[PDB]
Amino acid sequence: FRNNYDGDTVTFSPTGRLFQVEYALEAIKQGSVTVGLRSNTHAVLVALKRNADELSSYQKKIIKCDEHMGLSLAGLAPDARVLSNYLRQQCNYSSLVFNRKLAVERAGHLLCDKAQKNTQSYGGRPYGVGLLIIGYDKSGAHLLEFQPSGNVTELYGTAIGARSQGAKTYLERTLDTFIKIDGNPDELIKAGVEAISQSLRDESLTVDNLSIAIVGKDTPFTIYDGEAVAKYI
Amino acid sequence: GYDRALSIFSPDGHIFQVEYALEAVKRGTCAVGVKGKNCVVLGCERRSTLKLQDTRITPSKVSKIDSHVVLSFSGLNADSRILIEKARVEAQSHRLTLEDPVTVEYLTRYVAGVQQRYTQSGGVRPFGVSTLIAGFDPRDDEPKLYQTEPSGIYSSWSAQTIGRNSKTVREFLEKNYDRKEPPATVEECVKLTVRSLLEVVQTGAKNIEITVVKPDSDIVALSSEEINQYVTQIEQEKQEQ
Amino acid sequence: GTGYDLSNSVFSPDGRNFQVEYAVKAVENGTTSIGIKCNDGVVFAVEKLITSKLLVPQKNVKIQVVDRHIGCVYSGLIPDGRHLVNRGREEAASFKKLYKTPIPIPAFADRLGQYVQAHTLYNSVRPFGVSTIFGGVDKNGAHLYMLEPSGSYWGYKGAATGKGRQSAKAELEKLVDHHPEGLSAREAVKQAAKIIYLAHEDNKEKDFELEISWCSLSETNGLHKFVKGDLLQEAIDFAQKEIN
Amino acid sequence: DRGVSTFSPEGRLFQVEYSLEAIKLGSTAIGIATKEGVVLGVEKRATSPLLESDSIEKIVEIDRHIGCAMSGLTADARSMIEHARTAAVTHNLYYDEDINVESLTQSVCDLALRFGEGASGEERLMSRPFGVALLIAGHDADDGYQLFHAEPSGTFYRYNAKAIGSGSEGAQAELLNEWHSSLTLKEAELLVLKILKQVMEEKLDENNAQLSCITKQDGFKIYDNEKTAELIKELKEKEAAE
Amino acid sequence: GSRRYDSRTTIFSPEGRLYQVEYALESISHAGTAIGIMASDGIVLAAERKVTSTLLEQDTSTEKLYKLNDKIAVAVAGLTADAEILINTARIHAQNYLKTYNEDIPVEILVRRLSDIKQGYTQHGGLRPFGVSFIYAGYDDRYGYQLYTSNPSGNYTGWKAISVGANTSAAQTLLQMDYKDDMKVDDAIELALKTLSKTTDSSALTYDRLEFATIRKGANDGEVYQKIFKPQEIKDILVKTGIT
Amino acid sequence: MTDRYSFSLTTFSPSGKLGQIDYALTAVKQGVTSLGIKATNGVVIATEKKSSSPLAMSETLSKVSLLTPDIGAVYSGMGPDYRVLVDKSRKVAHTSYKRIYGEYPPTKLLVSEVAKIMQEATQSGGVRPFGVSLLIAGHDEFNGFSLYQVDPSGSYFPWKATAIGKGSVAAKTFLEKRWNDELELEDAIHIALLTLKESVEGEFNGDTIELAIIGDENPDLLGYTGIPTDKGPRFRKLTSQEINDRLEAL
Amino acid sequence: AGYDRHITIFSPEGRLYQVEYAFKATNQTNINSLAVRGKDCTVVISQKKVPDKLLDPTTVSYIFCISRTIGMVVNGPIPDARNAALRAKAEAAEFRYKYGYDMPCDVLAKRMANLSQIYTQRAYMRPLGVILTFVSVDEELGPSIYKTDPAGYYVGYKATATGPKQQEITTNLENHFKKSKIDHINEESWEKVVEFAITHMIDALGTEFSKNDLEVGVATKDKFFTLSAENIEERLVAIAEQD
Amino acid sequence: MDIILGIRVQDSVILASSKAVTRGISVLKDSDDKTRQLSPHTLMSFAGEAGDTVQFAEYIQANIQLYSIREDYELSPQAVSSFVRQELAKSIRSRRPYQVNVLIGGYDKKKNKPELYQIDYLGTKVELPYGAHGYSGFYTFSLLDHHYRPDMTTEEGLDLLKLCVQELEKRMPMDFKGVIVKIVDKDGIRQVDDFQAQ
Repeated sequence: FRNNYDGDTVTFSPTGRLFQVEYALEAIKQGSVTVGLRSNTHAVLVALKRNADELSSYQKKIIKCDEHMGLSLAGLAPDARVLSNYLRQQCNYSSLVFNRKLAVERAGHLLCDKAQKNTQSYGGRPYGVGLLIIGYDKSGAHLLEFQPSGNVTELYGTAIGARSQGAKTYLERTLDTFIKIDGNPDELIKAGVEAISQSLRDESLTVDNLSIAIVGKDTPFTIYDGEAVAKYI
Repeated sequence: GYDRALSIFSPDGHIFQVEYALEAVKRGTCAVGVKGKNCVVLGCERRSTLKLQDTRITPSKVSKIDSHVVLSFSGLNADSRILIEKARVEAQSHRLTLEDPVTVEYLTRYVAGVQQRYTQSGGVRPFGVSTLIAGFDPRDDEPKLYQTEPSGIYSSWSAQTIGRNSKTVREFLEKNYDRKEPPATVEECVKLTVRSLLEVVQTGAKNIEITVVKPDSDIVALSSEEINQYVTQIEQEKQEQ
Repeated sequence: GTGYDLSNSVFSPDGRNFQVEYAVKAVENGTTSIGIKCNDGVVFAVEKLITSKLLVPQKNVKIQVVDRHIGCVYSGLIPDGRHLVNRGREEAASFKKLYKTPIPIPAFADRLGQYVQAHTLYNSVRPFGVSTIFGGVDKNGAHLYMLEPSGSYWGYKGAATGKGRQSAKAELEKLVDHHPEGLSAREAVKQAAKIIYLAHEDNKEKDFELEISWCSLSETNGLHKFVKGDLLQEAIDFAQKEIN
Repeated sequence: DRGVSTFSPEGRLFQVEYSLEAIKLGSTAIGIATKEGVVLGVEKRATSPLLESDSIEKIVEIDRHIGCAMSGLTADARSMIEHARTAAVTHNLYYDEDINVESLTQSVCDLALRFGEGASGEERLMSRPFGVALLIAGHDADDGYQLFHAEPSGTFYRYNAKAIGSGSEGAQAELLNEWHSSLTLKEAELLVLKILKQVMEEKLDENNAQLSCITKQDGFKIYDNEKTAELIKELKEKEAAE
Repeated sequence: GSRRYDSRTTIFSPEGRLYQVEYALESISHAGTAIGIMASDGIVLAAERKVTSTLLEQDTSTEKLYKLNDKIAVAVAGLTADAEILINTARIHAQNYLKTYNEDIPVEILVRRLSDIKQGYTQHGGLRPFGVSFIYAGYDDRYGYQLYTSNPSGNYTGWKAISVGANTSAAQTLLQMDYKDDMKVDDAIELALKTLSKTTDSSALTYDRLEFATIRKGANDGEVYQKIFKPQEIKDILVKTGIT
Repeated sequence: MTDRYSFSLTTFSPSGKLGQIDYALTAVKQGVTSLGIKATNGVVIATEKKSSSPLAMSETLSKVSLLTPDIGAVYSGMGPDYRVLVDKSRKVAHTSYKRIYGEYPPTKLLVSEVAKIMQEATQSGGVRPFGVSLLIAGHDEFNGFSLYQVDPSGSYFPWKATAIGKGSVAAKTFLEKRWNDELELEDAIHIALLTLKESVEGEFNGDTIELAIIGDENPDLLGYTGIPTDKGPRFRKLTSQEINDRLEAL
Repeated sequence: AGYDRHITIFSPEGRLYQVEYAFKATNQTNINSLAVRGKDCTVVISQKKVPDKLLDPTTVSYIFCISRTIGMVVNGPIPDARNAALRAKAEAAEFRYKYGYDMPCDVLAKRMANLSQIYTQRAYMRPLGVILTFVSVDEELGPSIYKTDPAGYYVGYKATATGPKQQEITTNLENHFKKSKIDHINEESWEKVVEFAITHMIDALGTEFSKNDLEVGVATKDKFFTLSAENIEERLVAIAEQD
Repeated sequence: MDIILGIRVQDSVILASSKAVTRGISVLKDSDDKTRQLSPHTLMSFAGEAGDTVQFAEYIQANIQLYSIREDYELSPQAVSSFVRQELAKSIRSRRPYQVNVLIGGYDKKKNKPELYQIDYLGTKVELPYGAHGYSGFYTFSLLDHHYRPDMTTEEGLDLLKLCVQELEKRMPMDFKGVIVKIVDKDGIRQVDDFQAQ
């Protein structure tokens, strides 16, 4: 079975599956955990940075795409660089040509389509990374989840990566609570750190290990790392 | 149009097409090069699968890239022509833009680059060739000897050999070549070269050609006699014991 | 022998294109969606499975508009659906640019038809993993269409595809029989909300969200528009009521 | 056969993983960063006594403030070095300043995944991934001394110390215990020399091993044999001291 | 994808040999034998026409000996059609040279160019090599009479006497047995016929099964002359040499 | 999309055979018989019009085609492959010759062009060889009359007379018996009909046989008058009636 | 080796399986069609089958108007049929533009046959699983029927049939012409030729037809058109008042 | 223009080329050698457009040297001049033609005869006893038409040139700063360092 239909992205299995896409999705699951959640005034990204050795650094997982948009990655870093770079350009085009900040919903559609092209053609490969996009546009705070399959969804909160399931159930529970953390960023962040720690097991989020990013009403997308996150551990 | 990835990694981390390219080299006639104190000598063996050739016209094994540098090889003959032509062109281009002929390392680095490139470009197989490049940098008297292989790897040697039975002849050189006192003469250098080839050519006066390269574009190939004379003096060193 | 199903444009010994057939499987494994042709327009409805409470309600819209008078909904691999609509949009823009008049539904159907059929001609591409229901109003009436992964399409009175296509088709057939004179846009919207509810039993495990859109010469002036607020709830209720 | 850019069922790219295997067979390379500079050392590993060891160039300069050491299919590293040198020089032409070490590294890594037989994303004309890993060391005003590990996967990690090549698992363990935030450049030097000596099959001497460093003051420099010979002697003495 | 059907005509075997070249050579070994012999005052080219019939027009036929220049000719062993593609490009290369330098092209330059073309099909392009081996007979004012040979691999060498095609092993042994440096065109003509005569897989060696050509420098003139013998001429030289 | 088949589909096998060409020849073997006979003052080529249904109009299908006013072709094997080959041959006679020298190409050269096209389908990427063998008959001032055979490999050879296809072995044997270098055109037409009869199972008449010749110039088939040097085509397809008249003298 | 069955290259028997399997697809629609020539018209008849009740019967057809004068009926899956129809239209429109006159029925047929031959020789293009029957009243040739298949073959017919029960229809027509001794329906009006067509379709298939079981296309000097359910019903009535 | 002269005597070809390089109002150099050796027995002199001149000379030189190495042979003078003519003939119909005129003097070791080829930027080639490019020809062709002899020795040729240079230094408007003279014969190319007063 499978082995005969997972050679490339241009092949359907007898049941209508695309194994190369599914294998790419597997790279995400193997990726470190990251969480996203938003209220009505802000959107926050909390990500667990993974390190190779105790002599190495903890690879960044948050990329700023514009003053009002940014994302967190889980999986192949290079593929995140490519996708976020495409996003940086689309945000850029919107400003330069239309003097308009790109709507998060549109950014999601653009990403979906860019990934879809690498799943119907020969020679290419699906992207092997998941992305969580947060942003504040003309319709408030937003959070999107991007999957290499090309599927992008808008949520109040979510998480991807290894053991992401923990943090996700927590948010699905804490929903009515954080969705109302309006006008108070520190609370939204704390609510995020709490959701993320619901996926810990190995260790505990340290200073050079935790990474947070926020954007909102009067807050340009900014990333906090190290000492800057100390007050949240 | 054709761009199939022919040279790719295998589970153990090998690139079989480059590896098999080396096997084509092992199969080629042997070539050796030893550097004296004031020269570099290049020796090659001559197959005998078919003998009735016209030596005058049949393409020789040692090729001049420029007036001060030569290149010999072991492997596919057809492939070697491609590398030699590109080397000759690069040599002229270099003189044209730098107003100075190429150094032996530069020319080696170029040939090697071409070889490497053919190991990771679509639609092409690696060169089944390994080369020995020797000569003297412009206005320099210090001898130069380099070796390149299919992978694109290159380095300089006091003396080296490539091709069939190069294992045997390298052993000879490793226990017959002293970096402390390199063949201080064109003569004793050519002798050490012939001796090394005899370890595998198995009596072949017409099966061993040699070329001597001295500073300032002084390059000459020995004739059958001149060589045959060295063989003679060599077989006596043995019998006189 | 075998292996006729490993490459896209290959004919099997019985004259079939197995990869297209496997594409269909991906479609039948998708959410259910339908289309209903009324006396002066068409209605589109689709099931939206609520994976979790985290999904912001009403935000992940599935029905897509082409030009200003055409609606498109599909079941299967969503990204493939978007891809096909993007093509339809370029295709419609091109037709309007040269002929001035917005593209007629039949003409539009073939543009999608040919493009989809094209993806069954080479092994360098994969067939589309979606069946698409689309249509709208034009110079001479309303038109409803359904396009399969093979590039096959026909005009329909009613149409359904996805997990609960059988339930839907059953319901649609009843409507067709009990209304030879023709349903109205207002009626079709409710009837559509009902069928989506009924057809949701083949997935009754997960909760869902209803989405309707329509294009009626009288109700929307021939422009494709989404059903929202009061008209939406009124249809939701009409379903919830007949689901018991 | 199977595409050169195919995913395994575990979500990995075959060619990249196999690429890493070739890097394991390479000569050892070690880098150590200190608030006094970064040291880069490599195992020459000549394959015959007739090979002139000093013609083995496994540590190269990218720019005055950036050095590089390689391990694996070294021939594959030439275009990477060329790309890096050009990126560093180009940056200086466009901005009248030095390229940041991270930026230079990121640029080199952008080449990494540019392989395939027609991958829908641009024009990735390169039949296979590189079969060599690189240790990029340098200094810049904003982040001081730095050491990066660039792999054929396109990902690059920053390390206080790192080892790549055949003796890496072993050498990395050593570096774990030996490294501390206050090492001096001298300590780092002996430390590199020491660990290389442990993993090398051959007895380490100034001819089959080579050191180099990059300091804000004098930039990237490759230690000549005589200078390293003394560092080796000094190591043997400190070791025999206890 | 396509990769599935790619034979990969340009790869090495584990032993470092080129499959297609080796197989093309195997193909050549079943081709009519062609012989080339160089003398002090000329060169002889002789070839055996593989397969013939009563109805075959021999007067208008030529399947093995082609004129490339007024000073160069070739004997073919392999696929005629493939040979014609190469022969034509060889003819063009010779004219380009003449137009550039206003001198006829030196024999080796032309042979090397053709060999290089062949070498290419060996290293890139993914196409099958040409199933052809050539024996070049030519003359230039730098080396005089010359005899070369090139095969599918793109490799070429010079000879005093050589054979290509079927039974070259037997042919070579016979040639290496009676050839002598101070031979003369007429001696060579006879040696060539005798050799073919003993290697033929046919009953007897008749004229209708042969092609003959000589490149001499007619004493009464001072220039070089190529002569592709005509049917009758072969029949004659056949009786004279004692083969009747 | 985009033809990504840039490699050969015909390659050498360990034995040295070129499979696809061999198979193409096998297709030619199953094809309807066709032959050509050269006389002293003309050439005749013929074949059977194997109608695939009595409802089909065998006249709307010509197996014998004019390439130039003095050259004709017939075949055995895959009819569609032949049809496109004829189109390409007619055009190459113009692009590679008439538009350059202002005169139609001599038989051997046009044959050479066709052969080239066929050889390429043997080596170019993404294609299969043509599944046909052609018999080309023609006349030109400096070469007189000629007959050539072109095979799937691209190889071609001149013939005094020959047959290809289904019962070629038997037909060739029969031709070797009746052929001589003194045959007049009518004699060859006659021998051609006799040979073709042995290969035809059912009806044998001017409506089931297709036959053409290359002979004298037909000023009546020129289309105009006033230019002495223009005497008309030498290629002429015999009419059903002309065939029957000769069958009664069979 | 076993791939000589996936792409269009020869099999050891000199066969092209992909072309054979393409022929198989032409019957996938289980529909039969036939064409006959009148004195000055050409009629094509094809069964019309609409199983699904949710379908709009008016959009189910296998007859196409290629140009003002050429009509084409297709036997095979609708997508490939529409692919073929669009191409034929573009080809017919281009011919008129470049050469100044309407593309003849036989020329369009040759052209589509040539295009088909190519899919038969180039590996990246698959054959289309359809058989195309072209009809018209050519200004030079008169009533015309030319059919092309996945092999690139094509020829003109006095009459022809296509589909699963092609043979029965064929022999029926064959017998009629053996009898009449002429190569066409000696009728002056196309209505009667259409009646002859349907009549023999019934005899050969042993089936009765309602106005919605058929589909008719007619070709006359300067025009090709298809009949409506009602135009057909009128035809069915006429034949009924004879039996 | 610059002065480019050539004369073929009995066993050699002599080339004389002005030494001045002037731009606008200034003589920038007075020791310019307007020549390039193409092979041990073939010399080429050139005059024309400011930058095209040397770029062309060096491009031709590069090609001849490449041929020499590849073939381990020296092309005949006639062969080299035909190669040069074709290059110029291609150039004249290109986007930006090489605006360079040349004289090719070579000693054909196979024929044992000196040869002088004059070729303008259009690719117009002619073989002559003596030739010149520019305005020079206007005073030297008739001078040589009078004093030239086939069997002259190299020494007689030099005296003949001296007569030419003196005429040019008398009637030409520009100060070309003397000439550099080179001899091409069976032994190669040598430069007569003493012409500033021969």
